[PDB]
Amino acid sequence: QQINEGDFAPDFTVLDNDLNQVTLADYAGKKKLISVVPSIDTGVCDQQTRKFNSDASKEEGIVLTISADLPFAQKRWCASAGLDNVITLSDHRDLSFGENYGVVMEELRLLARAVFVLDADNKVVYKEIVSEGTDFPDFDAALAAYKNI
Amino acid sequence: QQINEGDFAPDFTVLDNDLNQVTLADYAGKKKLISVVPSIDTGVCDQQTRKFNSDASKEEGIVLTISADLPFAQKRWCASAGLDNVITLSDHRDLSFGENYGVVMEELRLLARAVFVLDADNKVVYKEIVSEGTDFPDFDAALAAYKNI
Repeated sequence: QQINEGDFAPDFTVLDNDLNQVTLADYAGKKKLISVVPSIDTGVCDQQTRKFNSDASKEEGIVLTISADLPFAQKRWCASAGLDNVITLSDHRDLSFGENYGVVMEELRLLARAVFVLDADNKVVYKEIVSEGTDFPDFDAALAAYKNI
Repeated sequence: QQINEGDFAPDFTVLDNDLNQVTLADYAGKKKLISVVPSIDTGVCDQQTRKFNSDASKEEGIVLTISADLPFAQKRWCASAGLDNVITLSDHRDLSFGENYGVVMEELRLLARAVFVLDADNKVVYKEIVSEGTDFPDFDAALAAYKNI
């Protein structure tokens, strides 16, 4: 479905690294920067995940990384990066998040590179679906929208 | 839906680590030991993959590891293991292999731990689906069936 800035963000069901079900309500009351990647096991998506996590204030809100990687890959990625403060969530089972946010690459069954910023009421205050041929998402614009809440 | 010993091996379409499509015909004329795992990023499935690849003679035939891991996870796994001869194939897009061979855990969208041994005519000469609550596949029985072809 198509996400528009100003709308309230739809809910979704994804899996954390321990296979617990996670929904948007698990981060109630917080602003969210949602960084969506095709796979954390590719270099550009690795860099995108690290930069949003290091540059966003995590005492201010939450940075979620969502992909169709299996939970097992996301857990192993965090361990190899040596990072215990990074949230990774897996949309592999149902593409609940991908379908609700309009970011499924259907022929690949992977999620498109994308960034959403939600305020603490889950109003969508920023959206980028990264265009083809673009090197990286606009980190600064997304970080500014997240910081401005 | 159900493959039994004495049945013929179904076709499948899966992805190699470079996202090329791979089918049963790519292994024509060889016998096959097909090791199916929920995820190569879990220690038990890592052990199962290493054991079948080390113990099976690879110039009598082919050892295939098939799972719903993304190709990127399988590619990284082979690189980090320093294992450039180990074939891993991803069923993530379609569950083509899992559905054809009756080994999808539908509630998880992961493949059940299982072993199929195919002779060079693609007769299934041995099959095990590891029951829940059993520690490991019967490596010795599967390897003996493969050696005896």
